[PDB]
Amino acid sequence: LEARALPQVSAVAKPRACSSYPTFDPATGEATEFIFYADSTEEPVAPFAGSVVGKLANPNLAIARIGIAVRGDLAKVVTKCFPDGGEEGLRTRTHGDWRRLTLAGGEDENIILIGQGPVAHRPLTPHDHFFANGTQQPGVFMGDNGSTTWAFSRKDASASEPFDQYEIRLLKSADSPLRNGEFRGFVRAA
Repeated sequence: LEARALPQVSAVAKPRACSSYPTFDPATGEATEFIFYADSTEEPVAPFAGSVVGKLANPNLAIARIGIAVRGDLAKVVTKCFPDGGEEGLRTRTHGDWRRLTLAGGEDENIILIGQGPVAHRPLTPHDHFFANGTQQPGVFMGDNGSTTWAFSRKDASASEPFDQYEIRLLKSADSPLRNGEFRGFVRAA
């Protein structure tokens, strides 16, 4: 289990709507609370390791960022799809409200921002996964621009953040450059 090679998949974008998520509620038009999970990681990651609110190195980018906890039983922040906004965007319950999730965009630090201001950026999009023979890999995988492969950077507990976590960013392509200590994986919503 020391190093599992990444499954070669093709990601097909689903509609940015609550009906693309496995907790779809036709009664309310939204999807009930779900978690972002690490998936198919190159190094072993504890199962059920889910969403956590991490701090930004640049505090002026947004409120915070979404990471993946190391411990599988650490407290998880919940995310919902809200039909609000004409379109349909994801929102995480943190800092006293449901706050929008966005992607910073770009190559080096395409991260999931929480509560970003009126700045240009990219939408966090759900995807289907298909293997080379057309068989579907089960799950809803997050990404953008044809890419659903994320880089995981372990950041151990500090005085400000008393928990271990993986800092995640979206890779441009499959062969996008990795930084020191980073391994690849997917982010599944369930």
